[PDB]
Amino acid sequence: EFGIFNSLWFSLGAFMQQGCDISPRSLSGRIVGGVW
Amino acid sequence: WFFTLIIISSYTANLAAFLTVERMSAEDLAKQTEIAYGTLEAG
Repeated sequence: EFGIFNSLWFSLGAFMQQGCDISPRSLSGRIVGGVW
Repeated sequence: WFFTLIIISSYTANLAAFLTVERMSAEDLAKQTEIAYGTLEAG
């Protein structure tokens, strides 16, 4: 579900402390989410 | 979301300045005019 349009939405949502409708499940995705 | 992020930060920042500021003569009476000063008559 982490397509290019969804990934931009999650990254924007995370930066503004509003959360998102999806979260990463793989280790690689969670490492990116952690540092972002 | 961007409007919310700036406004909430502004409220917290201005409140911090508001709380910080309050935490921190005859010439003076003559220079100003907001306070009226008088004497006793025939004294």
